[PDB]
Amino acid sequence: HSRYEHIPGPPGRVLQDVFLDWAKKYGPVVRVNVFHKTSVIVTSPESVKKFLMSTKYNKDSKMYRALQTVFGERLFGQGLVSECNYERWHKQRRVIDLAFSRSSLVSLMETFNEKAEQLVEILEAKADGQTPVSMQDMLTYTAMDILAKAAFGMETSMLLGAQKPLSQAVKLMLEGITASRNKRKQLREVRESIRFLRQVGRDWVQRRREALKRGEEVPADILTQILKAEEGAQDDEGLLDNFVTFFIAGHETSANHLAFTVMELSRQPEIVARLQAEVDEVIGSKRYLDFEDLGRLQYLSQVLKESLRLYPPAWGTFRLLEEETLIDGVRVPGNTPLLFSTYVMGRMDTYFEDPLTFNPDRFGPGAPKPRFTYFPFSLGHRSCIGQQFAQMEVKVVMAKLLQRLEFRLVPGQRFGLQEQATLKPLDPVLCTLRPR
Ligand code: HEM
Ligand SMILES: O=C(C1CCN(c2cncnc2-c2ccc(F)cc2)CC1)N1CC(F)C1
Repeated sequence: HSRYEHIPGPPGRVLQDVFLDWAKKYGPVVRVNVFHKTSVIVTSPESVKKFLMSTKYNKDSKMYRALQTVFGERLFGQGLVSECNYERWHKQRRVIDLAFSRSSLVSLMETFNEKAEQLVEILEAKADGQTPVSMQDMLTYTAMDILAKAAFGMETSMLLGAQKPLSQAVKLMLEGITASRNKRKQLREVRESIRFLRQVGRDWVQRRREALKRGEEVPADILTQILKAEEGAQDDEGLLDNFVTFFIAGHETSANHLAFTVMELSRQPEIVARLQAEVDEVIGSKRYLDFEDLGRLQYLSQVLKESLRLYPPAWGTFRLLEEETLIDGVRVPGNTPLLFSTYVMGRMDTYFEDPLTFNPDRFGPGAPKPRFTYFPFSLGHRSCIGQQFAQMEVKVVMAKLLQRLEFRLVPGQRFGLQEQATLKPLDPVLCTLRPR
């Protein structure tokens, strides 16, 4: 008699689609196997509210092992995403929060604008209606160049075709996370890629420390606060865990969200005409979007919320259930990982009418707000520290694309998903482009 046997469950697609099928068939508490562990997927809004909105429930560290270390190489270690002890998390969260204040983020608008403008100019030169362009690749290069400058004061210049070894290292590390949760050459390429990313942190931290000593210019950035959180530490391993955490987390989900949005909008010509009209009316001929302009792009804000409902790059989270608890009529044993999924809840007709329809008007003013059914940045104390940074950067990039260019998805390109650390388009989002 297995400890989970009594829980309801089974006797371009991802595992999350299988979980969706099972939540619909077996109800709000279902036993699954994920990251090699038995867990329970909990899909009632009452459960999302109870477990995400209380500091009583902490993240289940077992479900973060493949971010902490891959194939025996330390990756994110005990950085801000993967630290599951409340007190150790809270200390670093409150120091790093200062880099995400309103004043800190408004000062990044110049960087967001400059990299968005550079992308647009590169794309405008290819806008012949014939040359295929990977929007997944171009949006990833743009997100990387933004993050490296905004967070670290470094110029990666991926939009100029630079840092190819770094681009390969990130790709192989993301494949390593995926393989670890589900040979000789794979192990070697993944392990060397993780060590490369930590050595980039060593190199960049040494550059920052030399700049501070020589009395050169250093703007207050995320790296300032990562350093501050480690003041008086025994070694640099905590520093490098947060360096790699922010270097990867600060670009990959943003790129995924951009690529999903461009992909979906390629089959939504009326919505695109509305977004083009909105950018035309709000920013006009301006080459630079001001902070005050972002809040005026209200239809774009709704489109991006709807993109996250259907295509959340980070599908959810886990909490550790410490004691046996009744969850929606089901007895869940103590020491169980509870899986929460914004991907699954977003596709359930219980929670969203016509869930596969892309309808920005779900997020219109005076529309009833989703109540614990929608959480692409999670909820509660472990919600995304980067949520407003991401929302600002992606609005800037999308507004500049919409101002200047028309995109058509190359026929044959698919709308399917893949999972490698995060959810992202299976295909490269190959488009042809024309100037507006
Ligand atoms: C559209 C883009 C993004 C999405 C969808 C997203 C999503 C999420 C989600 C779902 C979580 C909770 C993860 C968990 O419970 O294990 C999270 C946490 C986090 N994200 Fe993001 N994120 C985005 C952008 C960013 C950016 C831009 C940064 C950094 C600049 C970032 C850094 C982090 C960190 C460090 C955490 C851990 C926060 C904590 O536990 O205190 N994210 N994000
Ligand atoms: O692994 C994950 C998530 C992966 C996405 N995370 C991010 C959050 N915000 C920005 N970026 C990321 C990022 C991107 C690339 C990456 F390799 C790791 C992290 C949050 C954690 N778990 C949640 C549990 F179910 C296990």
